Amino acid sequence: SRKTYTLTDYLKNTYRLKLYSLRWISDHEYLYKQENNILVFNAEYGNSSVFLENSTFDEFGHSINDYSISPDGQFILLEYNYVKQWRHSYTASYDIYDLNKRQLITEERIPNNTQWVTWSPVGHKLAYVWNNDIYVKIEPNLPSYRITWTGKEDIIYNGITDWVYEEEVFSAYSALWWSPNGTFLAYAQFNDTEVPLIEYSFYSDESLQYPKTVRVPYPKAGAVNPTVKFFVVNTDSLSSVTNATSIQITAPASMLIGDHYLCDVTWATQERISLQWLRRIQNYSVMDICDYDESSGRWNCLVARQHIEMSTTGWVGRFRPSEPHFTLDGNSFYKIISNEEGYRHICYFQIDKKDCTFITKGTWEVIGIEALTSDYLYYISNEYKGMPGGRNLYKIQLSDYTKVTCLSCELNPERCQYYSVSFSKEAKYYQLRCSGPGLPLYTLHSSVNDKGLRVLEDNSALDKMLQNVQMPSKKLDFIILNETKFWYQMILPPHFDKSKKYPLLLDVYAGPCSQKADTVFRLNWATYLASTENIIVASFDGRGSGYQGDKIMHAINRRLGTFEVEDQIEAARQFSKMGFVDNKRIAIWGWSYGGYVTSMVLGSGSGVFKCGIAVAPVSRWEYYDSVYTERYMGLPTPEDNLDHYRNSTVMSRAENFKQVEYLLIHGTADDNVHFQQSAQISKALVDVGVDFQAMWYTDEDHGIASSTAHQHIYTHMSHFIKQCFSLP
Amino acid sequence: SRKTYTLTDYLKNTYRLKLYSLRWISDHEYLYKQENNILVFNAEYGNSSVFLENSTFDEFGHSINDYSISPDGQFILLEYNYVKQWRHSYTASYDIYDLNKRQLITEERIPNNTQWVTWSPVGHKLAYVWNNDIYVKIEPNLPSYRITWTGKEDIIYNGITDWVYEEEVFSAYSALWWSPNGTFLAYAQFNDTEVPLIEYSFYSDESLQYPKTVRVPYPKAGAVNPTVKFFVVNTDSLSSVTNATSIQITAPASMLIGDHYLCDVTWATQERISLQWLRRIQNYSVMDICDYDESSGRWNCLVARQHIEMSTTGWVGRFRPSEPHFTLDGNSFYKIISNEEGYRHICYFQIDKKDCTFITKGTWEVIGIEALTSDYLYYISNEYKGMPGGRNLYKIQLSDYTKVTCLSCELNPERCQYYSVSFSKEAKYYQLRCSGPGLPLYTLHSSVNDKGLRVLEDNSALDKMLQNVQMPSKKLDFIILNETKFWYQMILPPHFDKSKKYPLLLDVYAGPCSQKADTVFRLNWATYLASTENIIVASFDGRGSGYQGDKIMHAINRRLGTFEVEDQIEAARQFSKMGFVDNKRIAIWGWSYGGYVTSMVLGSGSGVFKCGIAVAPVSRWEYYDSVYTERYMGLPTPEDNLDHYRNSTVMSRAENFKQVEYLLIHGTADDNVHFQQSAQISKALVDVGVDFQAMWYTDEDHGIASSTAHQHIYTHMSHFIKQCFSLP
Ligand SMILES: COc1ccc(N2CC[C@H](N)[C@H](c3cccc(C)c3)C2)cc1OC
Ligand SMILES: COc1ccc(N2CC[C@H](N)[C@H](c3cccc(C)c3)C2)cc1OC
Ligand SMILES: *[C@@H]1O[C@H](CO)[C@@H](O)[C@H](O)[C@H]1NC(C)=O
Ligand SMILES: *[C@@H]1O[C@H](CO)[C@@H](O)[C@H](O)[C@H]1NC(C)=O
Ligand SMILES: *[C@@H]1O[C@H](CO)[C@@H](O)[C@H](O)[C@H]1NC(C)=O
Ligand SMILES: *[C@H]1O[C@H](CO)[C@@H](O)[C@H](O)[C@H]1NC(C)=O
Repeated sequence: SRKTYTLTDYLKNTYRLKLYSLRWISDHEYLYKQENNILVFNAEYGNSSVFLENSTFDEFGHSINDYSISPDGQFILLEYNYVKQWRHSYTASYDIYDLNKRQLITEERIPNNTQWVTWSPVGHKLAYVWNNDIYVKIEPNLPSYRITWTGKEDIIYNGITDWVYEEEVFSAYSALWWSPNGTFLAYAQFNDTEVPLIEYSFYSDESLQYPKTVRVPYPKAGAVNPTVKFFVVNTDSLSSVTNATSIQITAPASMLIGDHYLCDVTWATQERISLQWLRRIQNYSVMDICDYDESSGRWNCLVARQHIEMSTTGWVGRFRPSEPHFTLDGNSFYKIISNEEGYRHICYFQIDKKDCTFITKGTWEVIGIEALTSDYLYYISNEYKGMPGGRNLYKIQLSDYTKVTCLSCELNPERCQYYSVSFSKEAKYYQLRCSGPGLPLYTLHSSVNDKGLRVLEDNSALDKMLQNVQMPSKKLDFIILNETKFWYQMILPPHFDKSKKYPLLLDVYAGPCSQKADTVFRLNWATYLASTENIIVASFDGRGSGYQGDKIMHAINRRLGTFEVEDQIEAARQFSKMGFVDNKRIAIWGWSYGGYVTSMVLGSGSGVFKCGIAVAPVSRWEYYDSVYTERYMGLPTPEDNLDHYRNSTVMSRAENFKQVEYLLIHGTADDNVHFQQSAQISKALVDVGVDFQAMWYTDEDHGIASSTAHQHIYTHMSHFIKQCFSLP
Repeated sequence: SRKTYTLTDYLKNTYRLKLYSLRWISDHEYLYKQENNILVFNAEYGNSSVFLENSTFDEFGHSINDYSISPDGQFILLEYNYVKQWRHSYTASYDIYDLNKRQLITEERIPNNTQWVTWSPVGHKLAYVWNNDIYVKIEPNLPSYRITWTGKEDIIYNGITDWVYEEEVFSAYSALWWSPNGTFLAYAQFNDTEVPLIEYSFYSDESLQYPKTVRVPYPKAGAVNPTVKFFVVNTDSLSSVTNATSIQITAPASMLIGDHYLCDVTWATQERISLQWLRRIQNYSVMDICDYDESSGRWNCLVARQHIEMSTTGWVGRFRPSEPHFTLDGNSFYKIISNEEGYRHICYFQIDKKDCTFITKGTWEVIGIEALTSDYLYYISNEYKGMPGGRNLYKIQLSDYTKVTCLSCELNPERCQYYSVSFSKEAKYYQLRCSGPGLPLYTLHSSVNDKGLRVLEDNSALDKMLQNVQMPSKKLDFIILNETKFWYQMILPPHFDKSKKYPLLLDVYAGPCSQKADTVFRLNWATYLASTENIIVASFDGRGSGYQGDKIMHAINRRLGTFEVEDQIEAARQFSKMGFVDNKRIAIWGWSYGGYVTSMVLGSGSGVFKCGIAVAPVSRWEYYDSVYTERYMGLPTPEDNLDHYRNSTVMSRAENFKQVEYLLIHGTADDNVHFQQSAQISKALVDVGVDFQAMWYTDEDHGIASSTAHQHIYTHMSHFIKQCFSLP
């Protein structure tokens, strides 16, 4: 189509995908920002209005970064002075504006450097975290109420996660939890006291004479973990003459035996809380169900309703114990479990009863549970057409499980195989957002009798543009290795010719429970290599990958750097055989777990790879964190799994890089995979005298994501593959 | 048709340069190790006796790093467990061997981890420093007495120097100096209590889980500096029970008004010390002369006896103020002073007089005073043939200063033009080492009639071998810039063909008072690029280089990054306009100051260079140490030189790097020139979208010196250069 998808295009975002992030405020209303206007839409009639103008906050004085309107549209929250921290954490300054007046509140302002703020899910209450301590405001313009006093930088964490808990448990800086009533604030408290500190330089502005030493409590594999406690406080009982009484919930006796984690917090009623707990060795979780006791002010967790999950083949859950979805009354829940055959399905649990009944069964898995009315449970799975790369909305009749209706399979079979959904409060309606293989297609429906109300976004604008570009095409078959199908994808060059011979970059992640072979439509770096460089970028989902059941996913257990590695090689050795790939020119790249694998791949003696880039890789498991690593690897002790911690380093293969061209990249200020692991790689490559190219990004963290640095890495990498391939 | 000088040859040191290290013991004998024996030789008749048999300590249990024998006979020190700190500093363990018995001393040993040890200049007394505190041994089997009790790690330094003093002041760990008697023991104290700390990671063996943060007190340009007191102890009054009395020597009033350094300590007679102090603004220097008072037990430095050095032109001395050589009676001394015409020549000062008398004059400079007698002074200059880049030994009779003989000039004018020298006590004999342009020659001579005696080592072994390889030849000549001669050398490929058009590598250092163009014979990396890769490696001494008088050296005063850079460019251009250098292939590289300049050049826009390599550069003067930088730049305050400190950063020039190909190398443990510096450069080159090559070296320091890192960095640099030049 004459023009080509270009490196600058990718880097400078010539072609933006349109989205439709709506926020539901009820059973039949969502909020939507249009450029800078905030609009409320009626889902039923499609009619809408200006809720808040883009102009309303012009004489405010600080660039506004986000809003958060109270769940009664009474007050709006204004987030400014945003300073980022790790992957979710940050600090920000806040203001509360009253919507029934033309007025910001002057009195008792939320203080600067707030680590976290949140409305109640009803009315206009606030919890915030300032200096690792929890505060509470009934009324926006009232003195706040302190709830903790134990907080201490880097040592005591009240209502907020420490590093491990942010990245590897809760996927959230948040460790607060309102009861639906807004009555009860529940919260976690972490004790980071004897957690060793990762240390590294941050150089900052040129003007900074001496570089600063950044120090973060970070348990690497085998070190001391943070400890956790749980508490529930009662907001309606708060006195300002008196201190507040948290009530400690303690953990199941069978957890206190040794180290453990609080992994899941789900409220169930106005008065019932569900806590989950994971043993340090992550194959034993225990759910507890705790009820308020209006007479004694206590919380009680009866053993009778305690439940247990324990993996016998690997670890519990995909990355953790599943979320349990609770039927309205509070006496039953559904939650995804590994069935007896290894596949993950919806399971039905009744509070004081034994076992659970499974409502779904088969050679596919459920991805998640999305909503629960009284007649139906709604859920996403990968059942359709046996595509583990796919995702679709399903609906189950509760009074007969066998009655399932695929709400999404058939709406657009050619453009659509990957969905996600956003149910309205009480599930009267839902936004369906398709993600490929064609352009993102945002629709809106009603559960009643599933009636397609309205298209909300179709990317027509982008669809017109992309017609001028000689786009790559995406292939998505699978190979057989033993008797098993493992899936792979190929981003193919325009005017593809299976007669010709093409360079192949093997794009890897391949960590535990990964999926790099899907139907999602993506505009990215691989999009460029293919369109402009006629380079076949393949990916492959082999042993240890997700969504195909424990036999594949758990093949990797206590054994990283083994199967996942070999199998990438294998996939290549297959691709090679195929008539359109020139084997003298096969490459491999990867970031995070992916960069780990690539390096291991290159140091394997395979013969199959000319070159590869590896980006901020892991090099030795003892360097990466406890919660993630030990989930997969056990403990680095002689009596547990030390041997294999030592068999699976990048360092011990070093000699083999003699036979390949290697580019290794790391951001100095990566709090996640520390520069250490790359630093150790280079030293070994040095000790043994092997040439390789390098690049550090002073101050860049794990993302290497600042717009300037981001452009730099893809440029550098683009030159490297272009040169490694003989590309002019 | 012979083989060629190859990277291997260089890296594995195939062709070795044999040496003749000796230590004069008296005016007639000297020590020498020969097949691991320690021998004493007679200078007069050639004959040698075995001082320490190679056999002894075959059974010591430890490998011995160095030995050291009492001046007066009877003991030898054994140095084992050496652990390198900085450039001169290190830690080790010691045993004493009593020569009048097959016996090591058992009792009262020197402690492990000792910081410094010294015999006194006569007898067998020991002065040692351990945990920053000074200890003295009257006999080696007796308990030592303790002199200082104040030493505290990274804070108070008794008898050893700290980082700046070590690196920039005494080129030494030792901050100890005995009287010639061995009666007194003067030592300096350093107080780094408020000196800021540079910190960087050390990653250690891949088995170290958590990176160690190294903290080194290191005053950066304009930072708080260490302070120094100075002391002298009578070692002939020591008591087993009552602490030792260190008499303090106070700096002069005109150093005590602001920050200052102690920068030279010479004993004159048994009872007289010479101290040179130096203001922090290195403009102004005082020498103080202190006699001992038999009655008072105190030390007095008569004011009227002070000797002041100024400079309007730059700083005092080549790198620090110069060293006084005293007459036997200690009422006069000779010392290298820059003269009226800017040239460094020899001056005769009388203690209780105030001016001096120049004893040499000319359009050449004195490099060093080598030996003084009742009759003769001996020195080294670059007078011969007006070749500032060569060195000869000369001789003045003191009864007539015009009566001057050269002693080395005519030994072999084709072979030898770069001497150093080594005189027995009372300059009765001397050893001459010629370092080029031929293979080094080591001779022994008689002072009486300046007669030839014996050839020590003549490297005839190397000569045999070199006859089998295609060695590059050297051109050492000059060019004219604004009516001034400036010198360069070229390392020319064999069978040089002036009508062919060779590629040029510019080898730069160019720091204040450097000299890259000279008559010495090196077997190095230039050798290989010339002999194998047919690359002219050329060096050039532009403005700010030394040994040619102050007009050239001080041109750079207060303005580094400027003329030394223009003048490097200019050189390259004139190398262009020679019919043997192809201008499309001009590279440049350097280390330390070499890299600052390489970097500054590459980013000047001259577009006269295709590519360069900067190894551990400075990048902003505010990052480098106070003593060095402020010598040539003054302070980085707005009242001083802040403006220029800013004008002269690598960073300001990131844009031009678009033109050139860059390769930024640095080790991560660089205590000297901190990684910070290169980190800031690449952050600049990223901020503005310039591709470039880089290479960190894990845990290496400024000299990237370890066997594996040395072999590597040179490999890497060779790939980059050959490819820069279309050389396969
Ligand atoms: C929100 O986007 C996320 C969240 C988590 C996330 N991972 C969380 C679990 C692991 N920490 C994972 C990872 C990062 C770095 C190295 C390794 C081995 C694994 C990274 C990745 C990610 O996008 C790539
Ligand atoms: C023995 O070899 C030495 C000794 C000292 C020495 N210098 C000591 C004085 C200065 N610190 C000098 C220097 C200037 C600028 C930058 C750097 C890193 C070093 C380096 C250099 C050197 O070889 C190059
Ligand atoms: C945190 O833990 C340490 C020891 O692990 C303990 O001494 C300290 O008091 C604890 N603090 C709190 C408030 O939990
Ligand atoms: C050299 O020989 C003479 C005569 O025997 C002797 O006195 C002298 O000690 C010898 N020199 C050495 C090195 O011992
Ligand atoms: C010194 O080191 C040795 C080990 O080499 C040890 O036996 C000795 O006790 C140490 N301590 C002393 C004597 O300072
Ligand atoms: C030590 O000296 C002897 C004879 O003096 C020499 O021949 C031998 O090779 C040497 N051996 C050692 C221990 O180096």
